[PDB]
Amino acid sequence: DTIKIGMTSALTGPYNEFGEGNRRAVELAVEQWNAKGGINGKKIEIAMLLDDQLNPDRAVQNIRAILDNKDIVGIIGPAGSGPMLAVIDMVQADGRPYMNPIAQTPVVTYPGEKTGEKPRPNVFSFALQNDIEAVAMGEYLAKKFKRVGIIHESTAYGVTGVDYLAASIAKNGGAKPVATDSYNQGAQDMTAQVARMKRANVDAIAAIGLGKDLAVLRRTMARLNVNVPLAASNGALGQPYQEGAGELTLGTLGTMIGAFGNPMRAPAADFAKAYKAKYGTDRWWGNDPENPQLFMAISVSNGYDAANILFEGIRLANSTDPKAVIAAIESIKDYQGVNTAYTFSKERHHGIETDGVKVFEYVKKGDKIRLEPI
Ligand code: NA
Repeated sequence: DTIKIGMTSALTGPYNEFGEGNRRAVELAVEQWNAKGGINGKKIEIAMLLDDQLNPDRAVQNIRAILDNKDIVGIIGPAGSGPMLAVIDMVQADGRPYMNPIAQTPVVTYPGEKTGEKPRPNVFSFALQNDIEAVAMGEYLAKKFKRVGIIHESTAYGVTGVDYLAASIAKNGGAKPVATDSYNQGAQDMTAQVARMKRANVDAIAAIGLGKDLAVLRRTMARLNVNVPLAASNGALGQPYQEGAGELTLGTLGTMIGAFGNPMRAPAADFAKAYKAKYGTDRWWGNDPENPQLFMAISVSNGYDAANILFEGIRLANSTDPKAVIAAIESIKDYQGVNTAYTFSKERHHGIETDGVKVFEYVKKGDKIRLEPI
């Protein structure tokens, strides 16, 4: 028989770069492990694959349906702080191994608010956490800019992200942000928010949120003739950003998981080869056939690392018993993942650290705007 896993994520809708990218990631992994026998001779199947569109209510309905199935031995959870936090108690109760690929809110994994101390026992995160992200972004802004304005989405991703970022700015001796506010995902009117910035004479605007929404922010900026550097979070720089913003992406900068920047580590380099072999120069690869785009780390290979690690836990436990698998994953030290080396412990359930992140900026060559290392 088989190893059955469940998965729900934003497969359709405004934020489907995450869910569908992660879906692709997991399928490829399954194939790879499957080509060589499965996990200790047991073929892996994604028995339940569900779409929540990044909606928290749908996530719950989807996780309810997955948990109900007794044959599922593990889960790749949804993209989004909303979906994740919404389902997190149901999952912690059930107690089967649960991979958080994307959601950056620290309490998702460490309810005790101490990163690397007292995690939810069955939750393993492949996110770039907000407090971790705040370090690089905090530093860059606190040295480059005088009055920063911050805008963020209303979910925990935006909420925590800002407290982590404002603080990281203070810590690097930068001045407290001259303007702040939240929007709710989907919000079309940010003129209100971009006007507060414009009137606050910001040096720059830092945004924590997602591509579709970031694009609106930037278009609102040009509409209000507020043209200053836009410093985005990793998740903001997705495909919808550039499609919505077009050539106005020039001058947007961001912190990003750097797995696909040159020079790549071997496993990032090898993954890229397998990905193109399977999917081609697709939406996630991007429009350079020679170079996979940077955003793949947060849209695809986190899903990849999550799958491979879950499978590795099973391989090492020699069972599908949750508590066992949980323990096994904790055995895994020095795992060379695509996005980072993984070294879990009974108390450390995340992997990515600042060395996996750099600051990039949209710059142009000829008539072509490219992300490049700061
Ligand atoms: Na493409």
